[PDB]
Amino acid sequence: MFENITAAPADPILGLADLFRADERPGKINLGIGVYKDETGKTPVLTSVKKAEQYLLENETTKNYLGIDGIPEFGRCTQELLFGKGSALINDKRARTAQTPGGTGALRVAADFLAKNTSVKRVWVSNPSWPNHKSVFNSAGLEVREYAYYDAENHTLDFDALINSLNEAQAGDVVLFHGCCHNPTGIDPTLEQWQTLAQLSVEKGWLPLFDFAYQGFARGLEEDAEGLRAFAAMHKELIVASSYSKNFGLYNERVGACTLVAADSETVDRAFSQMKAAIDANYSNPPAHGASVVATILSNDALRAIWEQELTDMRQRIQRMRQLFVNTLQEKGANRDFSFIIKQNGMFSFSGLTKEQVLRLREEFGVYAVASGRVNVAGMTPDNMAPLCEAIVAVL
Amino acid sequence: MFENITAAPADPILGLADLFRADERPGKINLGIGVYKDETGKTPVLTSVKKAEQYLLENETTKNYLGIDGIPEFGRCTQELLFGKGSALINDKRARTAQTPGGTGALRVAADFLAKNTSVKRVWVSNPSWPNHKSVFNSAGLEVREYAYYDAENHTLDFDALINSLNEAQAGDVVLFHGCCHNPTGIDPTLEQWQTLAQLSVEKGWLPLFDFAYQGFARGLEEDAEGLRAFAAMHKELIVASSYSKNFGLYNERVGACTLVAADSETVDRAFSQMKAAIDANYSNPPAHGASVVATILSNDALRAIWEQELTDMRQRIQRMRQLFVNTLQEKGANRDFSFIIKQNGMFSFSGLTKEQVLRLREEFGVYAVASGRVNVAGMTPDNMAPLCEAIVAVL
Repeated sequence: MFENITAAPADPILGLADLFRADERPGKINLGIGVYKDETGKTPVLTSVKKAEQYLLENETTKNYLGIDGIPEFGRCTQELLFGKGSALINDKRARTAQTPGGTGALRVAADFLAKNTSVKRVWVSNPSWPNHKSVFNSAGLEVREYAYYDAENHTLDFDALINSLNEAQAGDVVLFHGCCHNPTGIDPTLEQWQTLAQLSVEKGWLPLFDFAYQGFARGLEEDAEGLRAFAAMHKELIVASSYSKNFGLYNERVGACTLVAADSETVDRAFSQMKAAIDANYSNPPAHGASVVATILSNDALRAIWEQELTDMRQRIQRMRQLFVNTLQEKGANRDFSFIIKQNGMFSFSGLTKEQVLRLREEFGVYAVASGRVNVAGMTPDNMAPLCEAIVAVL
Repeated sequence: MFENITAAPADPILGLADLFRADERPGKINLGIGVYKDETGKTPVLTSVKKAEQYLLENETTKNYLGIDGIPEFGRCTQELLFGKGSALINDKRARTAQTPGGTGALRVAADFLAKNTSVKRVWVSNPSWPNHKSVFNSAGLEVREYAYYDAENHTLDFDALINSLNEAQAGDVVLFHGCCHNPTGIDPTLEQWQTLAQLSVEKGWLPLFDFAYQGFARGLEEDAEGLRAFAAMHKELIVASSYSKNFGLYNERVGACTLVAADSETVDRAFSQMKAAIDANYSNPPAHGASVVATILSNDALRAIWEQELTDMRQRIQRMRQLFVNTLQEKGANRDFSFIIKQNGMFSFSGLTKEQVLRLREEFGVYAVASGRVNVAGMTPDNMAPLCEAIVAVL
């Protein structure tokens, strides 16, 4: 029935870093770990986090249902975080926002709501893509269509190619644009480059969707939130599926947003009254906690000032691990240009470790990087650099 | 596109109690409010709640991603809450559990996972049904099929009728059984009565699903969790989609479970490895908070002992409002037998207020009960009884 003749074959969190406990090793680190990690390789409760949580405990008098759209401040600031300021999408009210359990959990929200109401059948992808994006897309119809993103060799973005096999298929066809920077590649489009495909998405029907997981990680937070803004006062209709789990260190309590910015007020009202609709049908109403905690910081003149900064270093640290990794090669290695990393936004970079390198790695080297030469510059440590940079130059 | 030729017509939280602020009234209460409310008609942060939350704040060192299945204790106790003890479904390991954002959010989980893997096309319903169950069901295929539940007149359960037009359609057809007691009706099957349809679901293919939102509200918690247990060491395959939001007063932080109890270990493993699968595709991984907080109480010998009891009175209070409502009529009213309530589990009862009674109610009476003669015995107060019981006997 249900019973047998069931497949199994699960999501590869596990392509790496699980049984890292493994065969009782002296192993350095786990690299290609998604989440962020310090010089002790710890995943902490910020401070901001906790200083806001103190608030709640004593201030919260009701764990009563939170609205279907979650909370409205969470939005108003989500909103001015995204693209806004005093800025008119906010004042046009061309923008209407949703409290979603994750950005992951605001990307399917995007699916099943756009399946119906909207004339969507396909989702144009990116390659390499964050592969939980092929999956959550056929979660309610649709199909993903993986265009040309990274062109290998000189480890960068192909615009020659992307602007070719993306360009392709039909007017009511959507894409989901990728923030500042990428997964698995750390690669991005420049505002020159992006601004340039904004007018080309204005001119081909298209109609965007964006995955905004990392603001102020390796570009800035605001200029890194402008590679969206390129589009924002350009389009008419679009959507942002955003997170707080990377920049707030709030992975577990589930928070993101589903901002549909339709062309009016009254439109943005109903294209969304149906966006309103979706929520109910699974998890009617969002969780409060991490959500509460994102609005609260922003609110306290002296709490976000401490968050923004607690964010700054989560970066300084990433940006650090790049320049370091590479010194450790020019300084150590002297082989190939290990170069290209530093100048790629995020914690992710697509190492050029063609596959069974990444394998004659997990042994008598007890080292982990997820198959695609995909590493976490986040779990790349000062104390962890040296050991690593030996086992790279050994594997070549 | 998305833009216009969008419908709107939203979920009627709103069939009542929103604009209750309304036309500047002296109005009593809002009755038919779902959530629970005290003698001050407040929706509180229990104590248990907060005493567990103190724990977390200081004890929690990571807001790092929670597993896709959420936490395992949450399950192990969910598990022994459900049906277990030292009891073998637990030790057969015929049962395998999921941390879900709600029971609402563990009922679609049930849908899209059973759509595929499993040979399901229809969901047999109940009438009156909790109407967020027609909706979240066509959320990924399927169709609901509303059998005979309540037969009106002498305001009870029809077994004559239910055992007739439920019985009907085909072997790979499922139902979702309704806990102890009901929504909107407060009506239940007895263990004699239920035990009697257990062997008749064993004999017709069928294969259950249960909605377990209210344990220990107007039957007991355990005997009220046995009207499941009737089935549990009966079936082979089934599922429970449970909540903590009513019994934990944790509406907002989102918690429930998705317990698939397949016939073995290795089966329960894969019919579920696909149950494992679903989670990812929307909200990969559950929120921690309220989830954390449910396991923690159970754990502390002296914290659940305080929760179980904080639960006891949330009931004493409901059970109170029944006997009272009715005194207030025999004592006040003297008309019809207002009787039937007290002896119906939960906070809900299906008042016999045929529709435009419930309407020549919301005026110069400023009173609210959601259309179907559907009231909250939870928002029925001592100070609120008298006023109410005047406007009933006035409307007849």
